[PDB]
Amino acid sequence: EGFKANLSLLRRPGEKTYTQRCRLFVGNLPADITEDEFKRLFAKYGEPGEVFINKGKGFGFIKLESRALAEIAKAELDDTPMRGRQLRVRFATHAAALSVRNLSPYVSNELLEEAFSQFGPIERAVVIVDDRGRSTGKGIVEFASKPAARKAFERCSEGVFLLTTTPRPVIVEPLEQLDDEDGLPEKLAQKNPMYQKERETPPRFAQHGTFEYEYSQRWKSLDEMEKQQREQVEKNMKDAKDKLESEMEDAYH
Amino acid sequence: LRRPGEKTYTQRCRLFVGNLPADITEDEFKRLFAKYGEPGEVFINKGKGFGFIKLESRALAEIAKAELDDTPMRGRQLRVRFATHAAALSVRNLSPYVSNELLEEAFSQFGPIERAVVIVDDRGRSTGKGIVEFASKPAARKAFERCSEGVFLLTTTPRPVIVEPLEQLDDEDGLPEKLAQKNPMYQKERETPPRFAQHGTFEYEYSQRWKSLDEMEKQQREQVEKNMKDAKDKLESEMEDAYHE
Repeated sequence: EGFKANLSLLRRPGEKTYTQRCRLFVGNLPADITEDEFKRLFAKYGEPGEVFINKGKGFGFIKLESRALAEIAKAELDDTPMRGRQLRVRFATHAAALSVRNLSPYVSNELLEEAFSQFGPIERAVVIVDDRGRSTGKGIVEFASKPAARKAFERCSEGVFLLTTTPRPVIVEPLEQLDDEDGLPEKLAQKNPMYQKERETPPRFAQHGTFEYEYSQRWKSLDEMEKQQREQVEKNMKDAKDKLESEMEDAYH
Repeated sequence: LRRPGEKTYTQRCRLFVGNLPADITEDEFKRLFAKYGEPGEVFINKGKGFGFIKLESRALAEIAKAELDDTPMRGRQLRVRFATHAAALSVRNLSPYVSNELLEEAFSQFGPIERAVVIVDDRGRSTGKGIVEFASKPAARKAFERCSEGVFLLTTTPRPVIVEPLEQLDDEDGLPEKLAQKNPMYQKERETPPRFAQHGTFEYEYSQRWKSLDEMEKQQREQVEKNMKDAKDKLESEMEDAYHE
């Protein structure tokens, strides 16, 4: 296909096609929606991948070839009319992603992928970096399937998985996925009859002498104590970890 | 393409463009983006081979980034990214009844606001955390300084907002192998390949005990949070009593 080859230019070097990162959620679909009509909606974005539709609930999923194509489709189709309803197009939440931590600063995206590839087919692996491009010691591993993610999670929790020379065991947890795009809209927050009551008092600075001020100041102080205490735990445990290493070196000569 | 209630030409509409040829002109840079409507502020550093461009809406900037990134431009592949936001703040201790709109209306006190969002979980419930993006750095700084010094409240319930600079992290480019410094630490770290440590070895025994200490640390941190949640609760009733009249 001519069209397909033209759109294939949007795949990035080393990018795997039709991954979960290429998957779009489409909401507010008509009740009479067919799989062909849904695909016709995405016709301009090349050859479609797996399609899922929940006709009665008015939503579906579609995988496109590359992340770029899915970014274009989302931006072009979101909030467009479809028989009396504005479509809601979002990137689908990843179903098989894991958070990895305790990474050595010398673990790259490629080493992380190559390492986790033993648990099953891998879509992507990324080391989360800061503004200067330095490793945060945290990363994300996205698998093709949920069993492969469970295998990685179960084996890394049970066993000792090491990526570099330094014996730093990778700590593996399911990825906490949060929404900072739609968030908590007022039209939705309004539903609780209590939103009306809390909004009776407008945003403000509390004044010295009031209940609001004394309570809030003491709350901040408790919050500061909480951070100190958390930092102290961290320190105490850093010392315990060091004492462990020293004692381990002596015993294992 | 503009979304309902979306402000135009914000920092969320700003794109970074790297790997530009040395002989690039402001007009050629704009022509590169001509498809994406009327351009906003343009900045170019000709000698360093990069620029910034603001487009009308986030949708337009998303299309431009996706269409122009990794395309050839006289010997090099362009690198198109969303510009890091320079006036964004993390807000916490939010009441579960604070919406994106209330958060924006509240912070609009400190200066012009681009966007404010409450971060929700998979179940659409407030995490008690949010993001506020200002038009300018002085406004973000004002919001940051005032909310640290004073007690800023958004609802009837006296919950002070805690305001911090937004830690901005990269999970798109990450740490590529090609750009890792092959210094001595790298050299030492890369000698041993990825593996599972085996029972009886130093690596295993140490790593297992380290995991155990790490589990204890995590439990202890959770316990601090619980203890302080209890202190915060006793505080609420004490204050309600003290201020009864």
